[PDB]
Amino acid sequence: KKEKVEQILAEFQLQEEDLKKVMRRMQKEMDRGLRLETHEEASVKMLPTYVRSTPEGSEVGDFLSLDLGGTNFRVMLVKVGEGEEGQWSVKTKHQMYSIPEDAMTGTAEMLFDYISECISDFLDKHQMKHKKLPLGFTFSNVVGLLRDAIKRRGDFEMDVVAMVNDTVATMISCYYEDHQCEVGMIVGTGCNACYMEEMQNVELVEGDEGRMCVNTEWGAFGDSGELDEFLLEYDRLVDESSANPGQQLYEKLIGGKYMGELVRLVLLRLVDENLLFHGEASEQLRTRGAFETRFVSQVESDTGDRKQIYNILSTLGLRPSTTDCDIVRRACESVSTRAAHMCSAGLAGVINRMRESRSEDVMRITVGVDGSVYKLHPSFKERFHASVRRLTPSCEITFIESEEGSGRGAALVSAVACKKAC
Amino acid sequence: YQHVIETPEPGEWELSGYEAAVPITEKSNPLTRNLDKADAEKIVKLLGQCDAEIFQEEGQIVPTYQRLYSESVLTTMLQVAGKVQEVLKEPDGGLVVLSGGGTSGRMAFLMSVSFNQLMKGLGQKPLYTYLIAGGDRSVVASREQTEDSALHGIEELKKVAAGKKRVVVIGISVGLSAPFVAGQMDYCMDNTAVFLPVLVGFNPVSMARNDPIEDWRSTFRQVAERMQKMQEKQEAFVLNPAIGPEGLSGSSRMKGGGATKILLETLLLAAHKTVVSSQRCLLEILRTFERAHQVTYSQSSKIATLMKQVGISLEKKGRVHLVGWQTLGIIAIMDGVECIHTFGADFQDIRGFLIGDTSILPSLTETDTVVFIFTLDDNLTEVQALAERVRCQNIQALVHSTVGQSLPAPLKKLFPSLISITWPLLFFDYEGTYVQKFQRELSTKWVLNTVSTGAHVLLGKILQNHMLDLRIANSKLFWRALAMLQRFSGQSKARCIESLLQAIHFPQPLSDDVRAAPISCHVQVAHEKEKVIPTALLSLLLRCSISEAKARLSAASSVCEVVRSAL
Ligand SMILES: O=P(O)(O)OC[C@H]1O[C@](O)(CO)[C@@H](O)[C@@H]1O
Ligand code: NA
Repeated sequence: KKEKVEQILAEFQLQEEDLKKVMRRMQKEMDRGLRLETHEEASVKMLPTYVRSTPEGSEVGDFLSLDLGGTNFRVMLVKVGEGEEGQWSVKTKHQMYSIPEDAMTGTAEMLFDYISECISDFLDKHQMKHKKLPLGFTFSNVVGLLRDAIKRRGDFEMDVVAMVNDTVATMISCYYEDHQCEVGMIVGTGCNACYMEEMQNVELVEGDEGRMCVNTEWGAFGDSGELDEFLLEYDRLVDESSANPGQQLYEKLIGGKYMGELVRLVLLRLVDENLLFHGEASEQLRTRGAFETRFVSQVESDTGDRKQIYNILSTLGLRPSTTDCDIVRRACESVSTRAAHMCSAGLAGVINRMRESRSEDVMRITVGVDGSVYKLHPSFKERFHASVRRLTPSCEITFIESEEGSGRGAALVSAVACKKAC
Repeated sequence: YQHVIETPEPGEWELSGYEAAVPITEKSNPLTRNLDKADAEKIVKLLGQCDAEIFQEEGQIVPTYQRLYSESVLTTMLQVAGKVQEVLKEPDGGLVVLSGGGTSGRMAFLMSVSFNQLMKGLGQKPLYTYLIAGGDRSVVASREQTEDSALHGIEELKKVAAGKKRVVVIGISVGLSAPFVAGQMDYCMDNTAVFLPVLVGFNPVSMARNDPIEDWRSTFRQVAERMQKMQEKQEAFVLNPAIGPEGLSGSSRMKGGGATKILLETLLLAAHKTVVSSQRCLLEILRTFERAHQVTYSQSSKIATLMKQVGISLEKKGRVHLVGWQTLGIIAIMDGVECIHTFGADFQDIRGFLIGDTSILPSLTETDTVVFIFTLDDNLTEVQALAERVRCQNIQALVHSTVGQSLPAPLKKLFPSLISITWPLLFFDYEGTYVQKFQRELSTKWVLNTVSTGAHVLLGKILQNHMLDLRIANSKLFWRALAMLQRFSGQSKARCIESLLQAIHFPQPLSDDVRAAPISCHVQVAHEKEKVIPTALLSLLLRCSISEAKARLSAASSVCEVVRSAL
């Protein structure tokens, strides 16, 4: 009769006036991360990449793929251009090197030197030895071992941003299919985004001609107390128990890493005052990391017969009723929505900036998306879109998932090898 | 936008023919009339402003002074670069020489290592060498009097030029003064089949020194004038852009050194990059050096705090150590070493050290200050070991990094107020890194020159913007010394010379032999004398004598306060 749960789950309710507020606070702190002066002060660092569209003969899709496994080591060069028919085209080049016994059997340093030797070769042959190409390292500190071996060598030099995230590998893997794709986003265990920004608005780069992919690193949003007012009790507790207190606050409101725990602490708030398991805090329910995120995905995939939900509670030593199990539906529901609504605020802040940096009133853009929390969570993928389009009028957004059978920095190498076939 | 200027050029300053006869490299800067009493924050701003004038593109509609961005200079730079690439294509019998005295000479050294490194990186035979007056010892020490010989420069050139077929000789003299350079230029023009002389300085040719050279029949102005004539036939080139006076009068090591650095690096990089329009490219590079100015001086607040730290140590009879990694260590050494002659510091006061390709540390004390200068591409393990041992608590570091890299956690704890300089990425094929290196060297130089300059000013060792306590160690400085007397006394040229010579030879008598003696005699006798300037000046202002002035100064905290009081 109380309906007190609705009062508690109101804590997670965010109105549009609140979401726009985030979007603005978001745009501000990613402007600061682009401005040379306020870069070191900014939570959102907005690091750039080697991914760029420029007159000097660089297009988004240009890529250098290293793959290693067994004695064999492969190198691929992806290059985007314009075809004979002036068509958007792609051309690939491959080369396979054999690793000597002594190098493979030897150290890690003995190895990445042979590697940096076989890269100079490949690049000196295709005349691409100093044209800084995005880098990805597939397999069958590693990011640094490779840089070191090169610095020791004297042929050429790569910066630390050559290596691409999974967020940008996403964007590219999608761009090959949907050239209008200029945003890339991950929402899984973690959360991060990248997008194409006007080189003139990027101060941390030498050049104002063209546009560049910028890794936002927006997970650290809130580290400067930009969110102090949106944070709840439950939100602060996780941070104090986490390995990185006072960091990645934004990514924590949405992380698939701490999404499950965020339900648990809500349940422990209900048992303390309310009729949820009649005050019985289970032996497992009081344990940290018990309530895995894979649960909230299951409870919300419940076909309304409660069976899928019972199967989870019957695992936590909990024997529920027809009443309390449906609150757990509402608990997860109240988090999932906030996780989506929060993510939609950030992505809107990006899109709206791309429209302000463009002389178009209507912007038909495309987004390359990936992530467990996105692709598998039942309701998340949608309630997300909804919030976004409410925050970005005059923008025909088109979302596209990165295809399966492919993970990272290799979706990219496969998604391209399947387009020389054209 | 005729020139895509990054940082705003400073507001045009006071400069014209009515301002002063005296060439601009020697003129007092209108922005520093109150330098003597400025606080740390105001000093960084002023010297940063002065440093920026080098980038300032022409002002008035009528060129009073061909500035750096003027069409004339860029064209000349292009023309010279045209000649260099012809040599680079023919390494066999080819050689590229850079020459100068003092700091101009030290930049040449720096240029030769770096550009030889570039060729080596391409698997090419290194073609650069440097010639510094007094030889390699002059790179690290004050041996300025050695430049007063034209024959020495020619002699040093013949040895290195031996067996070559085509040799470019870039003679650098900010003030257009050094006989050492003049002799080389003159010699080259008698044989244009082999030699191509290039003159670098920052006054109009008409303001070049025209006093007699002890071992040469042509004056500096005369050799340069012949080159100007010869430039019309493309057999020689004169590159003399306007950059303006130093924040500290005659301190050619500062703006002049930075300007020396930028002019040569820009045109030479362009030549290597070219091998046909490179006008486009020369500007791209110049705009790179321009950005290094904003990046460095955005840290003005931290520089001022540092200025106070160094100044505090020195006032307290402390010592200053500059520990630099790789080529930044050389830059550190060059800074400290220049303080000896520029000012009156001891060689122990400020010293640079090079880590890379135990005696000091064990003897370091708590009143000493140590500054560490490195990049994040350096051996941070070696840095950390040395850093941890020093604790000696009065420490700070200057670190250059590329966007994306972050300083290790342990170094953050050791340096909670580190001077962090962030650099945007360069997409220059191959030379990206070389340009990256040069701007880092220039940045370090600006900080250190600003710090050391600022550090001495706070102790009252200057007056307005002049080296009042200067020691007359060569002929250029002698004329400079003389000009200072005319400026502050307002008395005739004749009255000031007599007083100066009397002070040099003091306690010796006046005579006809001294008045007619060659300048070379005066330099040998004067080079080791002290407080020569303040004695001569006090004698002039109070109608007094040299002995009365000497008693007064000893009773005073400095030569400066005594003169300010008299003025
Ligand atoms: O380029 P310039 O005018 O010959 O100066 C060379 C040297 O002379 C000095 O002015 C010393 O007299 C220094 O600044 C410099 O190292
Ligand atoms: Na830019």
